[PDB]
Amino acid sequence: DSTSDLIPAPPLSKVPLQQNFQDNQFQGKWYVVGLAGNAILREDKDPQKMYATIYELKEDKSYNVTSVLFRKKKCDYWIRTFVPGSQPGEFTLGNIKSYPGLTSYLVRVVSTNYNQHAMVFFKKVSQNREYFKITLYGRTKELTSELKENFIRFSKSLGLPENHIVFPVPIDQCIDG
Ligand SMILES: C[C@@H](CC(=O)N[C@H]1CCCCN(O)C1=O)OC(=O)[C@H](CCCCN(O)C(=O)/C=C\CCCCCCCC(=O)O)NC(=O)[C@@H]1COC(c2ccccc2O)=N1
Ligand SMILES: [Fe+3]
Repeated sequence: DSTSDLIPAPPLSKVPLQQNFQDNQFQGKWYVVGLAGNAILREDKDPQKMYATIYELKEDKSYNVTSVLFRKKKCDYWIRTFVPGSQPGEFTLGNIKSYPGLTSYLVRVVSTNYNQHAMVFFKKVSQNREYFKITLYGRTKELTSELKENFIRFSKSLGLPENHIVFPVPIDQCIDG
């Protein structure tokens, strides 16, 4: 039992796709330099720590996806599989049945130069609620003012206000591996 109110997912027509997506070049570690979405909330009192997401291409060309976060003095690892979708740069979630209440999952790479930065859009339906987020990925933990403002502009263009747009604080634990 619950009640909740969410900013609606934008139509997919407002979400560009990186042209000529190169899956081999997108591999490796990305830091989450910026975070936005309808279930993302700024918390000034206990700000979000930076985490990292590693993309490894398997032999079948799906990604093994591992996220690592520092929490409760430990490194927590989350693993999922991204299965190539309708066009290059889009993915759906492998083994969706193993996740209760999850009926829909989409990933679209919005833009990337592969060696410094990226913006990725995620949309899912979980317990019948439609969630979305955008990640600003960094090859390093810091990015230019220009790339952060572009990320803000894009997030706002999808209906998100500033208090749904977070810039996680760089840390050293867990994510420098
Ligand atoms: C626990 C707690 C705090 C936490 O540490 N969350 C992290 C875990 C580490 C990966 C980053 N991330 O998105 C988190 O949620 O999170 C939660 O209880 C719930 C419910 C949890 C349900 C399952 N879930 O949301 C997952 O994300 C499951 C596995 C994550 C690995 C997949 C690859 C991640 C790539 C995307 C990325 O780079 O961020 N999820 C969330 O709060 C966040 C906020 O919005 C979303 C979300 C929204 C739309 C689409 C995808 C989403 O993950 N998840
Ligand atoms: Fe999540």
